[PDB]
Amino acid sequence: EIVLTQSPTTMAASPGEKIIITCSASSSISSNYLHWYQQKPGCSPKLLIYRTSKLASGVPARFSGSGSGTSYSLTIGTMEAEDVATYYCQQGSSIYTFGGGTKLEIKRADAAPTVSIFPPSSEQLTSGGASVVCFLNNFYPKDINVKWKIDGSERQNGVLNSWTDQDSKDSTYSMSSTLTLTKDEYERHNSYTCEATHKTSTSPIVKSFN
Amino acid sequence: EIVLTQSPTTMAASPGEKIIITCSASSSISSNYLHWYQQKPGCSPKLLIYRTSKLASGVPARFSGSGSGTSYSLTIGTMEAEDVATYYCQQGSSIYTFGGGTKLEIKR
Amino acid sequence: EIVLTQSPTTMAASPGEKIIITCSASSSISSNYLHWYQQKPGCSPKLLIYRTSKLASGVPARFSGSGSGTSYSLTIGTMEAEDVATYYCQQGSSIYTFGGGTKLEIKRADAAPTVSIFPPSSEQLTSGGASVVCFLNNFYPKDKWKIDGSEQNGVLNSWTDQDSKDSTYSMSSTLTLTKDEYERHNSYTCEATHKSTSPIVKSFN
Amino acid sequence: SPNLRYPIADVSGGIGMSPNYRFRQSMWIGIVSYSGSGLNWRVQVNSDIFIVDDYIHICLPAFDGFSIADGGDLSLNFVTGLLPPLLTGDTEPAFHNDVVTYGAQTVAIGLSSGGTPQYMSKNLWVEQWQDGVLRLRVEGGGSITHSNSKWPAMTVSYPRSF
Amino acid sequence: PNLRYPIADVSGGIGMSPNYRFRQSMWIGIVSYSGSGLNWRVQVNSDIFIVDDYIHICLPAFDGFSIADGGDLSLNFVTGLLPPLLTGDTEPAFHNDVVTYGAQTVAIGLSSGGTPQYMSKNLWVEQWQDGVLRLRVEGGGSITHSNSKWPAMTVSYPRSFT
Amino acid sequence: SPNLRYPIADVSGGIGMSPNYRFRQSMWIGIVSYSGSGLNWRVQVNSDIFIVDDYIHICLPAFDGFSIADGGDLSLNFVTGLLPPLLTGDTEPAFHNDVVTYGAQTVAIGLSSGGTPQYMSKNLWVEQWQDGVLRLRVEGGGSITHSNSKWPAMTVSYPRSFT
Amino acid sequence: EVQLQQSGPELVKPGASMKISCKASGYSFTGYTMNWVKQSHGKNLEWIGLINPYNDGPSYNQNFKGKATLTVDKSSSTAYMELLSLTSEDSAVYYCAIHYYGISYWYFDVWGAGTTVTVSSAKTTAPSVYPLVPTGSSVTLGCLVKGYFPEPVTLTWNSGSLSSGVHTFPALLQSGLYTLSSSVTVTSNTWPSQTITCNVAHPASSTKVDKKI
Amino acid sequence: EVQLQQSGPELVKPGASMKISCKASGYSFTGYTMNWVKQSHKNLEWIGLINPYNDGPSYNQNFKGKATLTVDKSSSTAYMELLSLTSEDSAVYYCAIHYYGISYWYFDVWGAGTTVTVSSAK
Amino acid sequence: EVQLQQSGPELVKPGASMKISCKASGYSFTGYTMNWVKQSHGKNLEWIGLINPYNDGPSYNQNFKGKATLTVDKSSSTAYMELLSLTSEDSAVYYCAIHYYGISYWYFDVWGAGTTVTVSSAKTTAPSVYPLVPVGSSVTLGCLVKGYFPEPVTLTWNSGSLSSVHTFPALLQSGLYTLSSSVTVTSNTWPSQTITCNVAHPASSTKVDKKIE
Repeated sequence: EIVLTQSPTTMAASPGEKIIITCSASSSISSNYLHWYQQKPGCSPKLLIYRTSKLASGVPARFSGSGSGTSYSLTIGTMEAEDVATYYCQQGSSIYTFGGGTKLEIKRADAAPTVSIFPPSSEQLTSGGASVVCFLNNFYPKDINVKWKIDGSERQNGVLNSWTDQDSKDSTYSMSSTLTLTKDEYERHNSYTCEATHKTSTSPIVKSFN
Repeated sequence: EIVLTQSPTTMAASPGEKIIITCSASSSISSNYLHWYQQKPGCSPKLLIYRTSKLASGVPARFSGSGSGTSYSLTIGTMEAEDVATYYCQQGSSIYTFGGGTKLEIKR
Repeated sequence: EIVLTQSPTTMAASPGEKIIITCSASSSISSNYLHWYQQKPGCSPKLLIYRTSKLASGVPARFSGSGSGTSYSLTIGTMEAEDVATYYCQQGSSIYTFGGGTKLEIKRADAAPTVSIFPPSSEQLTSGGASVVCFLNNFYPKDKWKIDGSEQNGVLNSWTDQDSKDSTYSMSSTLTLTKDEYERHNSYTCEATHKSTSPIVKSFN
Repeated sequence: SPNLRYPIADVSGGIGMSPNYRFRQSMWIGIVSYSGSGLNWRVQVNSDIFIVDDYIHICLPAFDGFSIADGGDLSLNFVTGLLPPLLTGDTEPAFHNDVVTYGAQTVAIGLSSGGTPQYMSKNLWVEQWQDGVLRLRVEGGGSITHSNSKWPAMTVSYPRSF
Repeated sequence: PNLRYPIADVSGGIGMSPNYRFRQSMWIGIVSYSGSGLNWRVQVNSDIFIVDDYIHICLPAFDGFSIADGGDLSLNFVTGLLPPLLTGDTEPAFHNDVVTYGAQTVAIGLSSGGTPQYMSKNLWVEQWQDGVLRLRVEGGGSITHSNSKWPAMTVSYPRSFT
Repeated sequence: SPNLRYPIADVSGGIGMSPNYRFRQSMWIGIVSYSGSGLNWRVQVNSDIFIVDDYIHICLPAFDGFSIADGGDLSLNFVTGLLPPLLTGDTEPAFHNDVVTYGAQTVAIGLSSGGTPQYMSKNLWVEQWQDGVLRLRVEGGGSITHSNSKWPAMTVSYPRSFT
Repeated sequence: EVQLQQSGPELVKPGASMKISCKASGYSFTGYTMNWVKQSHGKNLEWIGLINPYNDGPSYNQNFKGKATLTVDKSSSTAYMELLSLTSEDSAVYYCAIHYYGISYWYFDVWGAGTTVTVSSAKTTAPSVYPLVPTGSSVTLGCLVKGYFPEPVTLTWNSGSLSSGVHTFPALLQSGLYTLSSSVTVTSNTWPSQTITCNVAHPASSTKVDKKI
Repeated sequence: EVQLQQSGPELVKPGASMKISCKASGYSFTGYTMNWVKQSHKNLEWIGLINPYNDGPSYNQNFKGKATLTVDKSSSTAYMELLSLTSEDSAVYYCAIHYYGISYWYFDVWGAGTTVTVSSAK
Repeated sequence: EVQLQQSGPELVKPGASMKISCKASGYSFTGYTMNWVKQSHGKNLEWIGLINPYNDGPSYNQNFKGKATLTVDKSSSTAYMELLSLTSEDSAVYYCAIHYYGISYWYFDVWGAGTTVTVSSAKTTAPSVYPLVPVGSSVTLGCLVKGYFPEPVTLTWNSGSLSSVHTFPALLQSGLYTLSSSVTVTSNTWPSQTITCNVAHPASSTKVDKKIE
């Protein structure tokens, strides 16, 4: 019944910044029934704040919660690199409900992606299938869109994209888009260009092979 | 709804006398909702006693209020010539109602 | 409405024992409305405990009250001889009701009864009647006439309560006959049996 | 000692707080009178009195009365009934005979005419203590046609005059 | 020797300060209701009593508008308190902690201009923050209404001293 | 300490009132047991405890139980559950194990069979504390046929024993 | 102390009505309520009704509605209970007990001495006292009273002087006549030299007979 | 101190309509409620109330339609219009506010009064 | 400290039913409430149900009524959730969390490690590794792996020597996962140093021998 809504969905901030995540409820709930959880990558959620502004055992003091009625806010005073996680808000007044999560990122710098296009392997061509893999590494922000063109004609089939999580030390992203085709359809095309659109370059970075 | 009925309607008293004006309510009202007003001739009504026994700012100490339920009374310890005026009791428990007045005169 | 049930109905205990009398209520009642009374033999009920655990003025400190909801109890820490009485629990939460009552009596060493047979008086023989009186006194626990070797009509016997200080019982059986029926026979025997192997007999002629 | 003033007193040969100030137990057997719009009846009650710090608690038990108005008064006569050494003046509030709206609670009274009762949620507060009579205001919640009223146990507490 | 409040000189002796035992004040301010999409304001004149380490906010009956099944009532003490009482004097001993203290049952009459129907709501002190005391009002169900009849309610909690 | 007795204690090098006496915070996690006429159920609650002057406040939150009788009892087991250093004996009232009718209030309990509840105005008071268990009396207001009871947040206060 | 004085024993014929009184003395206030309790043969207590001075109307037990009428004379501070159309089942002991200190939790703290009510058609007959006399170091003396109606009858020994070793036996009723016995035991030397006298008093037939054993 | 300044005396022919003003000065808060009282001949009757947070006027049932209450919050002045004036409406009209007496509803500060005379004569 | 232990990962066929166990340890009292939370793809938390020891009956979310049944073994102090008629939408991570300290205000203060349940109709298939090479100052190399049906797949570069190497998460394509790894090195180092990526799949027990060019 009681829907929780978290803003923002994702968030990028450098250490030292003051992060404020908000939890908005569809009904007015007592502040005793609003709680916050922290879930680090590869880990189970852990209790962060219970009854709105009570810090759980062990959490750093830089965390704090506040709010009443339908408006609640999780606040990190001075962010630390450890605070990279997804934060959930949960209410206990009615049927148990969670907020949907707020993901915390590290800001880094607007790095440009280094494009790498690879032809299909020799062991793959013997099996009857040709897969072309385009690698994009070390870019920020995570928002990147790629378009693959065979002989100047755009293609939308067979493309399989994979996005990795933010780097533990580099604090950057990497995307892999593999275009698989049959050995008879790859022998009928002559030019394949891998075009990448990003916020760093006004013009797309294209890698090609014939 | 609630009617306040004062007795007497008029009265004349020499200074030095103890003056008692009563206010009778048709329904039991909380003592927090019975108030008295003093209106000197040619003047506007002025608040005299609020919440039955509390004296308004600036009223002489000889004025006192009392009562509970349906019976309330305004009492002057020793009347003074200044006290000559018309007094009204007012109720705030339901729709506002005034008392009808009690005119105080000098004894001749 | 609210039925109170006491257990046990009757109780026997030797002094020094701890006596527990429980009062069960059909519905839950606040402890403020459960009270106890003590009625010693021949007296009116007296208030013993009010509001479950408060002692009425004068009662000895060996009395205590306990309980909540539907289960209440009255406890004598060490029983004394003066405690022999009937105790009632009464409830005031709804319509007033009393408990069935628990009668307390003192256990004592079994004492053989002292038998005493008495012939009809000289005043009664002139009145046209004849009554034979046989007294069985000071026997514990609480539990026949033979005339000329044969054993009835006209027997009336009274059972007395436990002795206040002696803690025994007594029984009087008065066999009433007519003056014409009396002296037709000679020997009147009064046999009393008790938990002695042979009945104690006292006869006269 | 000539240097200590109640409630500060000698506690086991030391400066401490008097246990009489911390807790005192008493009792009241007297008349509770109801005054409504044209309605008047009296009930006798036995209430426990607790005096804790600068508060007094009158623990009234459940009592049964008669018709009540939508707006009325409950009066406790402390001129008699207090178990010695507690005196009438000990029930005077710290605000003396002032008219107040103190300790306002919701009390549920069962109104009936001999049949199944219907419970009305009335508003009760301490209003005034004058000449040994503590007056409670009972109003609100509406009413029905009734001849008997079932009053719950109600605890009436207020600051005590020192 | 040296005395620390509430221990003070009483008629040349170590005693308890009468200001600690009883203190009377007043509040004239805004009581704001916040429900699920519902907001309204009322002006009230409340009596304030400070007894020992407690503060009593004696709110009189007030009339408001629509209320949600679950909502809050807020008292703004930043302004309105009669001097020398200050806003910080209303801070509880648990400061700005979220609590469920003094939970009582309050009967509010809901109506659409006609005869009200009284709902038994659950009220407790939840939080005091920056001079605003928030009371939670929830439970008891609801009906379609445009006006709410609030009873006189006394709100008490421990008062901060450090 | 030699010439001062709690709550009178040294306050910043002066005779004053102990801050522990003025305000103390604790917690209780334990069983709330209901006993009515043939009805018994248990609920686990986490309550805030406040000790102010010579009073103790048990701030029970809203809990949900099952059928209740017209007359019944609510029992709080303080033999376990108190957060240290608060002990079971710290909850003993100033009237000890006396039977009382203290703090009598009106509590509205919502009775239901899984549907919309109907709220009954019952009468609650502190009656007795014995062996660490505080017994609250709940009676009056009538009843309906129900299988579940919705209990409101209730604050239970009484004087605290100091001897 | 506050005491309750009840009226004496009453013998009523079936179908008639009798009224019992209860006079309260020594009370500090007037707000106490009066009750009536019936203890039948078998020591079963039943609450009959109460009268509250401020209630102005008596409250009755439904089982006693129409059987008992409770009234009060406040000027004399006496309470009355009228039992109408008496039966054998009405033959019991009726106590008056007041709610004095128990005015709110309903415990009867002050009880009356009791009024024992007998319902029978039999006529009032005077008692006939017969002294009984009869070795050992102890002698037992007997006093027999037979053929009286109704109860009670008080038996005293030497005008109430000797109480040790005295066993007064309860009356067993043979329709229209009670039968009571008493046994006194004294040392063998005490009895012959020093006379022992049995005194029987019947307050219903106005007959008191003193018999010397 | 809070004061109330009312309009001067108004002369209106029967059947017409008059509008009276009441201006508040020196107040510390804005939550005071404006009232209007009629003293005919010298019986006092309460006409209506204006509350800044109610967003609407409360009237006495007797004066429903005979008076309409309005307020100009920018100028902090209250208005009362009387419709279809008759001979019995000739009286002194006071404005009073609930300032210190907001919750127990006593009028603690009064206006000077506006005496209204209704007559057909020229 | 109170700890919570869940059962291992499960791979179930569509339409079957799986059972998960949750074991509680180091608890000071017994009145804690067992809950179950499902986190799907997209990290969305949905509470399934709770079990109270004193309620004697489980409480379910309406969306999970009929899909899951919760049970308790009080002797072993372990909780059990059974998911019936599993579908592809039911593939998620299932946590158990208890109201240990959060019994009154309903916050989960103790969480388990989680149990990942995978629903697929495909069988265990061995992966195929395709090395990719390009034909400046730094060169990039690639290792492709496609065709394995059970996860996980582990890929190392030069027997785990060089780690400074981006491995992208698996992608589901027609019941087959495809993972890609990208290692970049200096342009002088690749022609000299031999770079070989090795991938071993435990579920298929297949070791691949892959070199570069």
